[PDB]
Amino acid sequence: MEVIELNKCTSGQSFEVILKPPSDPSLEEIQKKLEAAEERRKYQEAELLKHLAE
Amino acid sequence: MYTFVVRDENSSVYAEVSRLLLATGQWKRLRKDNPRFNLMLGERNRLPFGRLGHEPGLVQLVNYYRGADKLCRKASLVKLIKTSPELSESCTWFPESYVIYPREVFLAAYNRRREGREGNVWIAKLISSEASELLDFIDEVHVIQKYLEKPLLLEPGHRKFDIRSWVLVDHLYNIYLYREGVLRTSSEPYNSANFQDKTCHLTNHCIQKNYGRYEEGNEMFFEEFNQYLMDALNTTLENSILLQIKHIIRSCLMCIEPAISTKHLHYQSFQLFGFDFMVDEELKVWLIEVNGAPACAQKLYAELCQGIVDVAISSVFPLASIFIKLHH
Amino acid sequence: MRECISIHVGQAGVQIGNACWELYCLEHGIQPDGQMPSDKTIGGGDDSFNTFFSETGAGKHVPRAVFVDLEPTVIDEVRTGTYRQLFHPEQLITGKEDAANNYARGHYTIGKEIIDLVLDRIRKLADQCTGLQGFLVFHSFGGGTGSGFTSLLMERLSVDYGKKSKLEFSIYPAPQVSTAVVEPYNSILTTHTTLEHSDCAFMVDNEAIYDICRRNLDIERPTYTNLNRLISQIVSSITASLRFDGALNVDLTEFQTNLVPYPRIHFPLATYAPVISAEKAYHEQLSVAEITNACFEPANQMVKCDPRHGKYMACCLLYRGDVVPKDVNAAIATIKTKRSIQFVDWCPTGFKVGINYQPPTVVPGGDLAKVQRAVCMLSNTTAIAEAWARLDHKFDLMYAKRAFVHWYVGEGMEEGEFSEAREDMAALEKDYEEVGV
Amino acid sequence: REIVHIQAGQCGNQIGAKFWEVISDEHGIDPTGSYHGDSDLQLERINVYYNEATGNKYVPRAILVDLEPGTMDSVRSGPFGQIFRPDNFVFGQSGAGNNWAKGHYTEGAELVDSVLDVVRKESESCDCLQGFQLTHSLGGGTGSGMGTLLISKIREEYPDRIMNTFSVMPSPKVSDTVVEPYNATLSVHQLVENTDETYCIDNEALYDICFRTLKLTTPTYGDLNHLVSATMSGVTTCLRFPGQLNADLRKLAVNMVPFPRLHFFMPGFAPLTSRGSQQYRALTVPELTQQMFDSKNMMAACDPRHGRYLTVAAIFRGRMSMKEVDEQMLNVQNKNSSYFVEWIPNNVKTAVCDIPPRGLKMSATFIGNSTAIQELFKRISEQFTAMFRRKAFLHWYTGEGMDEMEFTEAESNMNDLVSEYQQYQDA
Ligand SMILES: Nc1nc2c(ncn2[C@@H]2O[C@H](COP(=O)(O)OP(=O)(O)OP(=O)(O)O)[C@@H](O)[C@H]2O)c(=O)[nH]1
Ligand SMILES: Nc1ncnc2c1ncn2[C@@H]1O[C@H](COP(=O)(O)OP(=O)(O)CP(=O)(O)O)[C@@H](O)[C@H]1O
Ligand SMILES: Nc1nc2c(ncn2[C@@H]2O[C@H](COP(=O)(O)OP(=O)(O)O)[C@@H](O)[C@H]2O)c(=O)[nH]1
Ligand SMILES: COc1ccc2c(c1)NC(=O)CN2c1nc(Cl)nc2ccoc12
Ligand SMILES: [Ca+2]
Ligand SMILES: [Mg+2]
Ligand SMILES: [Mg+2]
Ligand SMILES: [Mg+2]
Repeated sequence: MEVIELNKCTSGQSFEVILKPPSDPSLEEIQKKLEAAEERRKYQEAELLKHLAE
Repeated sequence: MYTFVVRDENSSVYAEVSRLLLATGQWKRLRKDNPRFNLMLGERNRLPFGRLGHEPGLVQLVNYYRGADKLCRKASLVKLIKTSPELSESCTWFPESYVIYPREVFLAAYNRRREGREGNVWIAKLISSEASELLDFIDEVHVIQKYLEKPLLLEPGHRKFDIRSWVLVDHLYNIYLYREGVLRTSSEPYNSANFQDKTCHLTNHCIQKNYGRYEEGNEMFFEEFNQYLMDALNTTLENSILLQIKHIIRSCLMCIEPAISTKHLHYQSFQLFGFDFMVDEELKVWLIEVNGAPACAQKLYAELCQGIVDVAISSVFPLASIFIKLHH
Repeated sequence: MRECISIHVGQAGVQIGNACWELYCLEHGIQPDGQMPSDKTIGGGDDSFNTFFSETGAGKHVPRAVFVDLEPTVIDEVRTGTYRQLFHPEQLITGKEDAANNYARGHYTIGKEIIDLVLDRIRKLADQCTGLQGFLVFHSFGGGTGSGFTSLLMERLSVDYGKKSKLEFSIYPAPQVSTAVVEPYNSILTTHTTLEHSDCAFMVDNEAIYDICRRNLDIERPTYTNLNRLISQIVSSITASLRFDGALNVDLTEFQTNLVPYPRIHFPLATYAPVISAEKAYHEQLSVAEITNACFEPANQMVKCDPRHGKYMACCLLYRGDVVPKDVNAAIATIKTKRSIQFVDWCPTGFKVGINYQPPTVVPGGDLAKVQRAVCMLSNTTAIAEAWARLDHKFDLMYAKRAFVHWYVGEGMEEGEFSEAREDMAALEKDYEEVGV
Repeated sequence: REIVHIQAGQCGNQIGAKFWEVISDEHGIDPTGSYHGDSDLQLERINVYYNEATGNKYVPRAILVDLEPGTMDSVRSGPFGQIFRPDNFVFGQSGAGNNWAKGHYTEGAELVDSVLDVVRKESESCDCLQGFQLTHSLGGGTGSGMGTLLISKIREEYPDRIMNTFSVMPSPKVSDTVVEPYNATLSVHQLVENTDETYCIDNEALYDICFRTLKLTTPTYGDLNHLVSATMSGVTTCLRFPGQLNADLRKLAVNMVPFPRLHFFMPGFAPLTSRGSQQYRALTVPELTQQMFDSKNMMAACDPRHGRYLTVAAIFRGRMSMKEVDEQMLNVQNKNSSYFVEWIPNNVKTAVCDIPPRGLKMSATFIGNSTAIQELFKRISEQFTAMFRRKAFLHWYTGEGMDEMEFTEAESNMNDLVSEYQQYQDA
């Protein structure tokens, strides 16, 4: 067991033990998809009010 | 009632366990994809162990041990025995085996095998001599193993055989050995002159399709085989063979226990194993392989499957011995 | 010193934030009014706790936290609670109607109204930071706000703070305490949208916290208060290195470096021990080896799974209490011989240890007993993919019939986003199997 | 999160007046609107159903609609009649004569605009309106015909609010006229399209419960409304009281309705009790759970074993072990998992409230979205066709401007609803 990078202080200490070595969308695109969903909501509500108008 | 599901219709063993469970009147079978089960007789390939033990109000149990394939595949069994200190490279009951990918470590043993001028017959899975012939067969993953040239031959017949022992490991990791074994014999006399003709070497029930000459179905059970050992060799099955078998079964399972045990898991596991042994000319037992989904013999289906329900299922789900417990 | 801003979204996020900040104040000696008598640098300073707390001239220590919920009743309990003076009113944000357990309602419909307001309040805290390193996001997978609005917030934070790390504390859904039947939908949808915007995510299965409270605290029907006090202890152990002096995990970047080799596989499994009941009259205190050995029992993990049938990529041990390096290495030597610990071949087999001498702080009157030493293990094991398997299976059963999909499409979402998110999860499950099998 | 209550017609106002009597007592409000209670759980969500007026008075957010003054005068003279805001009384004079056409197209059309004025006045004072709940029968004229006319017009003015209804289904066992299958089929057509949640309260089930179970030889409408007001109190428990499940009308619809047209719930209640007769043994939690799933406690005459449960919601009221509730609820799901669809995981959610209903120490209310509800609509489609194949009694409707084609369209849409429920019973 190799104990490396041992650092000590008043609060505590830390170290590493080794046992074996190895063998975004932009703001424009966000605003577009948020408004594309609102358009699909508006369309579904329009088709509802048109149906209720008939 | 208790509930269970069946995800392997091809299982002859647990088909009889379904009938036995249903006959109690306290077990209701559900559909394959119903998650509200107590017991799962699961599939052999890609069993969803990750979805077990997450249903509130249901103690779940499955008839397979996750990770036990390390012991039930020929390639994995060799690697486990060679690397585990519990068994170690100098394991006296496992034949020399090497994993070959379609080498250098194997050629050294074969080259000294030619140097020693001793038997250099190796099996790969199919039986060959010398060396390089077997490799071309593999290319056209396999394991090569030392073929036991001096096996115990039953008389009359001069016949080869293998021994199958059925072992049950319950949810507490108790190791149970069915008192009834079977000898899958070869109806053809053993010929060591040529191995291309393998009807007398491969003792499998399917290879035998001279079949049926000495006992029904080429199956010699322990009652008759024990009497033969007394008459012919002045010994018993318990002393000459069965002690080594119980030692091998216990050694293999205790090795992989920390990796497969479900002692503190959210679900529980049991599993039936099929150990295949090879007895040589000096009454020494050799482990050929372990089987994860083994079939039984028709004579023993009714008794063994009844014991699986009693010891593995009813122990966790009680209702309203044929096993030898290997202690550890 | 570099500052961290915490963000709590939805009911699960806000109530867990209350538990963590209550615990932080007890650990740093800060009172409900924000006064810290031990702090001798009045009105400023760059100590380690200033990572999580700002300072006013009057001596108040204000958390660098913002609470957001699309509905007011949970945050209203914060505005009038024991720590009402701790927070400024501008960092507590509420709407009027919630997402109704609907991801698409929280992401598109209601989320669009309030996203610009939250980012401004977040900007207010960030302008007080001489060197922001990133954010800690607390939310649930199953909630309509916790899933929907978080994914929208995580998208925008990558835009306005492209150089900042972002860590998640997520509540994996469990039917024993879940409130909605569509939580598998919300879970997959938010994980797909957030996967590329999070650098390290600590999942917490409520099923695991529930059974731990039943098993080790003797509580027959644990409540959110019970769960959240235990969760805050784990979260406190994880963040303790940011709030205290040390050399391990001193910034958010070090969490990704020490725990996340592959960006997508960034879900470390957290294991914590010991959990001891305060009602237990007689208790034999556990040693270093006993509590380190407990880190490899699945019954102590934040997610129930079997690490023996996976492969490790990283492993940290965070000790709190009377621990010394000699006892740790002695414990690791025994455990390596008795347990299946397989590392991936392209990684060194080893542990990064951090020790804090101050024993775990327990809230007065809580369910947890005071112990002499405790440990939280952070291990990036492929076995955590079992939770994705469970989650995707429930997703597949419902979506095959298109059950409840009309509620999401009616909010402006497209049915294709379902299968798009599920395809990403199918890739994530495949990456785990590549690395671990 | 306010809810606007509407009661239309004779049945709508009689079960509606009884509903307000029952929940006012549960919240500690007297017939004069003064709160004289003891616990503060009674007032924490009191604004969902009540407006706070001058002098700390509570006015029900209720609107009373009828085309006759008869029943609505009985309500104003009733025990709790003075609690209702007098401006919310909107009534005509001619009545509807058990005629869907009079309520929907002619007589009700004259009055529907003044009702919507009171609706609008109550909605404008709302901090955040969840939606509406309507109480009505489907067999009469006002509550059936005008009720669905209101729902259509409320959905036009508040398209993003939840429409919930308590709908009483007609039965020849408790029949006023022969045209009830006509009015019900025309009304169910409207409910399938313009509501989010409908509680199917079958008068046949209420009669069988009063006859077979409660041992009442000749039940009255007062005996039937006792079961209704107890069920209505139980299903609205999680909306009126605080708990781990703090719910609104939208969350209930999101979690109970996997497909928009399949939103007709089987209400259930346990223990079944009759008026003026109190039983003294409190039920154990296993008994509450056993009875609430028993068909004999269902308020819709459908055999739940003839179908499968899509979603189930349950409420337990009283002081009891919530652990024992979880075990028993899981015990029902695990011993009868064939009657719960497997393609909706964990489709049974249970909620507990500490306040029990009046006269009981423990109670259990059941809300089931089962495909067995098709039996109710099949029953009404048979009684419809028996008359319509001969065009019998159709002159009452064609005299008000209706065409035979509108009846054919309603008959077809209901048969489509039945076959749609059958689609998920086989899956
Ligand atoms: N551990 C824990 N889990 C919680 C808590 N509150 C809710 N949950 C879980 O989170 C899921 C529901 O998410 P919520 O946070 O309640 O929903 P939300 O974020 O407010 O979203 P909406 O209510 O739909 O607007 C369920 O699985 C709950 O079990 C909590 O305080 N602690
Ligand atoms: N090392 C060896 N030496 C001698 N004979 C061997 C041998 N290995 C195998 N055999 C013979 O070959 C037969 C088949 O070998 P093997 O057991 O590997 O195949 P298999 O897996 O199809 C049988 P099962 O699956 O039922 O256990 C054995 O029954 C035995 O008779
Ligand atoms: N359960 C119940 N059903 C009723 C009541 N009054 C009428 N009904 C039923 O409703 C139908 C008549 O509807 P009704 O309300 O009188 O018509 P409307 O006043 O014109 O809207 C018949 O099928 C009755 O069985 C009542 O008080 N309780
Ligand atoms: C199928 O799973 C469900 C079912 C029902 C609900 C929920 C999930 N979750 C909610 O928030 C609303 N809801 C509920 N609503 C209301 Cl008024 N009473 C109850 C009683 C139990 O559940 C309730
Ligand atoms: Ca300071
Ligand atoms: Mg084999
Ligand atoms: Mg919420
Ligand atoms: Mg009438």
